[PDB]
Amino acid sequence: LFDENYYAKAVANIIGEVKDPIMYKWFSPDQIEDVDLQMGYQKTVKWDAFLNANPTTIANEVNTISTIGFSSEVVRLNYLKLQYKFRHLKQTSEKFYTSDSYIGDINNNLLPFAQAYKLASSEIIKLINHFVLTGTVSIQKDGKNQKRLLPNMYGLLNMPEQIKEEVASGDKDKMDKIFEKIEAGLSKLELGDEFSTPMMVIVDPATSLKLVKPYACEKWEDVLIQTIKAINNREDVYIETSNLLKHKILIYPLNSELIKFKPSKYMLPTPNEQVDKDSTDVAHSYIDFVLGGLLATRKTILQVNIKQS
Amino acid sequence: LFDENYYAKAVANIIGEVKDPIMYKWFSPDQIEDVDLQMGYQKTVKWDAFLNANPTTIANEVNTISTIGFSSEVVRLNYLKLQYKFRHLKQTSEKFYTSDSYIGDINNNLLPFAQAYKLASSEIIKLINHFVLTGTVSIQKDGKNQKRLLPNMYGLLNMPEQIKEEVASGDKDKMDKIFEKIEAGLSKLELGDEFSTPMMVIVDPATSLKLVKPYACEKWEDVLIQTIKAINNREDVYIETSNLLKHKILIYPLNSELIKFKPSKYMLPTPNEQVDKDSTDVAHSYIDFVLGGLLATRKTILQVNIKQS
Amino acid sequence: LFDENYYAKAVANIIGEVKDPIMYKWFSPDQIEDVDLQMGYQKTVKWDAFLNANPTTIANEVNTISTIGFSSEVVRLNYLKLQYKFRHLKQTSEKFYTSDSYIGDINNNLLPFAQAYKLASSEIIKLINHFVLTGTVSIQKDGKNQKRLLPNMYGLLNMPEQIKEEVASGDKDKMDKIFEKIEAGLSKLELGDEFSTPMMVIVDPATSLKLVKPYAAASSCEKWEDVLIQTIKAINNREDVYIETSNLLKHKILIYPLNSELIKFKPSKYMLPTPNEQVDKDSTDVAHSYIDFVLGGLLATRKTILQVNIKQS
Amino acid sequence: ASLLDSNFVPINFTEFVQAISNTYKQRRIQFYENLKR
Amino acid sequence: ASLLDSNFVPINFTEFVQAISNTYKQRRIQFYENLKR
Amino acid sequence: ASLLDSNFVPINFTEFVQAISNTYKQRRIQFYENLKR
Amino acid sequence: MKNPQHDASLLSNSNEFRDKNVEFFASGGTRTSKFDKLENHPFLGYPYKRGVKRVIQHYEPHVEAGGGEDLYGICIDIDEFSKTATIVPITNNFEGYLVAKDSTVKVKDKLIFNKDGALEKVKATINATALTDAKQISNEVYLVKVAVFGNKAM
Repeated sequence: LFDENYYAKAVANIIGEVKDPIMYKWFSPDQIEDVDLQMGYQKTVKWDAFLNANPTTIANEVNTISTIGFSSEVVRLNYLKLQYKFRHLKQTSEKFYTSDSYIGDINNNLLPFAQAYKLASSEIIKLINHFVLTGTVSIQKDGKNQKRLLPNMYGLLNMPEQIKEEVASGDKDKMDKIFEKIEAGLSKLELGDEFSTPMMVIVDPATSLKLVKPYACEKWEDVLIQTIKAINNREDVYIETSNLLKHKILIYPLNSELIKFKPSKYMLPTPNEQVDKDSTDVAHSYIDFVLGGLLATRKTILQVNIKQS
Repeated sequence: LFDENYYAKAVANIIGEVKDPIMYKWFSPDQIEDVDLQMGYQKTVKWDAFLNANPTTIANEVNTISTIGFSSEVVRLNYLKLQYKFRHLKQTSEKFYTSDSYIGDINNNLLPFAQAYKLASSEIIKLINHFVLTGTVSIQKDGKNQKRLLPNMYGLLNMPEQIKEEVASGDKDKMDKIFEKIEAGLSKLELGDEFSTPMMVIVDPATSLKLVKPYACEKWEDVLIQTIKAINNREDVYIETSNLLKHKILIYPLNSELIKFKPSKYMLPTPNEQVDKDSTDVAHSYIDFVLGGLLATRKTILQVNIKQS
Repeated sequence: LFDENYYAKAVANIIGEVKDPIMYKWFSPDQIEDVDLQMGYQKTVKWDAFLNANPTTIANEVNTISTIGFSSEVVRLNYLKLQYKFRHLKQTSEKFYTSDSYIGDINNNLLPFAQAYKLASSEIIKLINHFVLTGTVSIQKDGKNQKRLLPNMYGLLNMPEQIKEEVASGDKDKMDKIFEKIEAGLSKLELGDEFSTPMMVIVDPATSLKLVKPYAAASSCEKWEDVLIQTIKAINNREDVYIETSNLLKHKILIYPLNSELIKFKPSKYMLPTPNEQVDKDSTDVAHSYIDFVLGGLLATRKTILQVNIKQS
Repeated sequence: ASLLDSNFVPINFTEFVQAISNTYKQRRIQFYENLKR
Repeated sequence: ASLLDSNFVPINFTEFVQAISNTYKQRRIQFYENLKR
Repeated sequence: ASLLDSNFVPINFTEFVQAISNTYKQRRIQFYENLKR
Repeated sequence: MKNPQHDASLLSNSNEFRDKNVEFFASGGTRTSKFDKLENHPFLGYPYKRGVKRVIQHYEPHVEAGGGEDLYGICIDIDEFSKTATIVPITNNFEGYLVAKDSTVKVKDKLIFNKDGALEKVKATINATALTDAKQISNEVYLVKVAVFGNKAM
């Protein structure tokens, strides 16, 4: 294949230069598990057991014993296939554009296939990270003109049936009020028997700037860490800053029994076999990726929104 | 060569006793990459990609797909070649000055070639460090009588299109006002998607003396470190003091994607082949070095200047 | 490749039946040097030396000597890539058109790929020769609707800063007037220090027919051609003079040396027609193919080409 | 089948895509191995 | 690599184009060798 | 070609200067390897 | 110019991947089909991202910035070295950013090509709909994303 497909050879050679997605920092290694699918839906079944009565004492002869029951629950997950197209120089035309220590038309913004694919893959990975964090697909800083997605396709921020808190616009700069809302949400959290787990907090730059302020010789960040430690059995609490958010705070456990990410094993960018060729030196190529696969239990994510107006 | 040229052999033998430049502590290992040049300009091309629209859902038949564009930017960096000359005793004449515990004329201030070269190289290295930190070439404490340099030859302190804050002479001794200006500049910093990087701060001795003062059981240094951690995703913040600065504060990230240093591989002092000889015992030698090659992105350096009057 | 690309195999098999361009007869073997480029510009640098003062006599001791200076010139040559498309029958569909006497659809004007490519290449080579001679590209006999070309792209006939002579309409039939103009131009020629070089003349058929008349009253054992050859030998240091006829010219006379130091042709190595890898296929029996060719690359020193135009109006 | 293996030689585009997926999975595993908090 | 040499076996279209250019150059050289004005 | 490598025997001043540059680069790399902030 | 050849001393801050596509150098269209017909023609002037009209005068006919009843297509790319413009015929659908006359064009507004080849709010001989607001990119240059689909009867 490599003897025939120069583009496949180039992809195999330059696949290592693409940086790792930053969304991996938001999950534990056990929380992520790939699935084999491109587009469609997939049903997940979770089994449980419960005790029906007090246990039976085994003495002398007895036939009536307490029972253990079972239960099941089914959750549907949707997966969507998306594609992009990019232009590049034809393989046989690179010799006519190899300049001094650089290849490609500076005037016409034409690149070799390997560099074009690397840059496009990086951009697509950034878009995938944005979708996973926010649950929406948009290329604008406002967050508008969002692409319409299927139901059962949510991010960490828009997952339904979770603890939503809202800070009024009048208290947009009152860290005491923000922390009061955070404490209320933390109290409303329901971890059950899986409370002994590390916790992850994701904030925006303005929230981090407010956090590093003194607590009204302790900081709001230290107070928040202590409060979360009071509920997570004195375990690790990680704090992260993301520019993708705007006046939002996300708190969730890094436990595979509560939140599980099951992406398609084709989620990350993959070249398409089709290449558009003509009589000129310009060709076109396609990159595929797959979105969807976040699964969570009810009342395990705290989402705080600080209204600005 | 060593059989014929004694000066080359002496340089090879004594080159290992010259101390490393102190400017290496202002950069990360990946932020420096040598280039092959002595004098002239070099053009660097940076390629970028962007998404033109939302991705396209691949369902049923479709031929109109979203596109990914590409961009190029050309940056010109200038390099300047500079030289120094120094006097030394001739090798064949050293035997007549090889006294006890030293070699040379204390009366006439004459040294052997090896020692003269080592001392001259150390002085030139200090001058290169001064240029790299400040962007100007001068040998005076006042800073006047600066050598005129070419455009596109900038240091960390005079790099254009960066955040520049000024503290009024009325508040020249008010750490609260200085820190307010620092916060303003930190907010105006634009690290974009590369904010998760260690940060470096360079201050003058007077600024360090003011910083170690109590905050108005916390120190201004700790407050500044926390404030910078608020923006660099809570990563490492390094603080350095340089006697080459006067009432200045420099803050910048140690990220190779924002600030890069491409010095000539002949930047550090190198002997010249030409040696001046006559009938006397005094000879002259020349040392060459190259200046230039600092590349930065816009609005990624904070420069605070405290007016004295 | 030949086991998978029938079009490439056929082009390889039939490339030998295309005749050589006629532009080769207008240049010496050393005057033509290929360059490796398809589209863009290429720069040439020429160095010269000069004396600043009289030489210095070396006697006894002296430190101050006379100097020799240097200078340079830069010349930029542009190149352009052009393409043509043509329709033909598919390889697998030929057996349904292979008649007893020929192959192809006469009623629909469809040929096999080999013959179609040969004819298209011949036409393209004719166009290339016309461009090399005249500096213009057009498909009309009137010469209108010309393709707009790049600067620094000239032919032998439109090269700027050369010697131009015009024979008036009233004297269009007077060989004496024509040779008066030719002598004036030959005097105005400036070959510098390379004057001892062979010379080449290109004439249109009408002028060539005028050149075989007896020299003029009428003479014997002497022709206008011999008079012209003697006149050119008067300036080329009695070197060889060649005469060529080209139907592409019309009432034009072209005189230029065959010295590579003065006039040089640096064509691209892909100037002559070359097939394109792309072949348009469909569900029918008709396919399409593309041919590429590169134009440009003539360099000449100024005031070294004589161009005489005989006006008809 | 991983692109990180030098000896690996794919036969067709399907195997190439499988190798790409395996390479991405291995890179994720390596990232979690090298990650420090 | 030229089309005149029957031993030449092209591998790809780039080699084919190079052979075509070499054949054109060799034909020009032969024409100038055999030319006699 | 580095002055640190004692086996290096220069042939001319050009090679000597190249060795000096390589030695400076190696010293910078060693300094960054030994650096501990 | 499509890509002004100016050498700078700094790298432009372009790390954020959002709001990075509304640029003059972004040639072509936001959404492109394999079966879009593209024609290269000689041009006079600067018809980049503008409607073009054929001009016949001796040289072959060229194209230049224009609009109205004389519209022939839209210029989406320019090669300066060969002085050739890529044009999408008016009989072909197009979607991309084009030059706007002023910052008065809002979303959903119907647009017409003027004498200079710039898009302005409505008389319309073509079907053009603005998809985004007018965005300033230069001293007085405004770009608007517009979908152009064929002619408009009467």
